[PDB]
Amino acid sequence: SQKCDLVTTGELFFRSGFGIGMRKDSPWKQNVSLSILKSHENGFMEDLDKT
Amino acid sequence: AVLILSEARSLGLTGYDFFWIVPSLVSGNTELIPKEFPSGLISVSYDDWDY
Amino acid sequence: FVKTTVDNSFVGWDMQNVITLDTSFEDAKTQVQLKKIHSSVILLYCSKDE
Amino acid sequence: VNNVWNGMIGEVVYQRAVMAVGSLTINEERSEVVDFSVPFVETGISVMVS
Amino acid sequence: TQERVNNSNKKEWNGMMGELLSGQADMIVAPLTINNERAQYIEFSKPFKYQ
Repeated sequence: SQKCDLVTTGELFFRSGFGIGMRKDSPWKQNVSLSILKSHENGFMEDLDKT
Repeated sequence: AVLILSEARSLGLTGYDFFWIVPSLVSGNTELIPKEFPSGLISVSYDDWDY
Repeated sequence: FVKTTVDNSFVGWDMQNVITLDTSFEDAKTQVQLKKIHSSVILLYCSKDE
Repeated sequence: VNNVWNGMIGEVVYQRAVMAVGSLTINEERSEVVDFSVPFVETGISVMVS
Repeated sequence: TQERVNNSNKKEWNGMMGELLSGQADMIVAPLTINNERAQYIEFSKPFKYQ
């Protein structure tokens, strides 16, 4: 889109999102993932992506 | 039938997810039961309680 | 050693049950434990008499 | 409603059936009482007009 | 990703995942695809993108 000289053939295959990897024995898990959801519905992530 | 069930108990065919079915010939007199018949032993037999 | 070298291999073996026979020919724990073998490459380890 | 749930989530919370499959959805208040697993379709919200 | 060590049958992790596993970090905030091979011994979080 920025360098307007190429195209994106095809549509999609093997779709899977990104993530924040952490070790199994860590106390931040139950408080991190929830936060992301709470930040995924009040337009914050969409606004940041638009920006 | 008693010998077969006792032998097959050790092999593991009478766990929590197996349903033995047997005709009325092995049901006997419906009064004496040896210490080899597992619970859940559906077996069609002639009526002796209704009428 | 077998456990630690079967979890690092790149072939993907299939660990079935590991059995120990504390009393040989006791016919109270050898028979019941030995009767359940769904494998074909049994790999016993005894001295000579066992 | 009135500090109680009803349907799917309500039956899951009160130890009646440990599963809930169907057209559920991930939320913020929902995930605080249960635990989902690896979303496999992309839902959301959209507008449809004639 | 996961590679094999030289002249041996063992398995080793190189790069980001190997750095994380050896007590050198705690978060992997970066574009990181969710995969079955990775998720074996790392606790992921809810995705913040779809692609």
